[PDB]
Amino acid sequence: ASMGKSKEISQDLRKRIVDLYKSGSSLGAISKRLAVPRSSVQTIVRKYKHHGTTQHH
Repeated sequence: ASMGKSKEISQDLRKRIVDLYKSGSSLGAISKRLAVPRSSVQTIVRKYKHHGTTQHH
């Protein structure tokens, strides 16, 4: 498993934020650690929130 693994430096951070967002604290985790989500976190979370609510296939 060498061809994949952590593609994009920020991907691991994105995964950690989204995991916390879906399981518990959504904005508390972002506000405390990241402080300002910006468009970067907001666009990713908007799509993920939809998938977390009801993912359509």
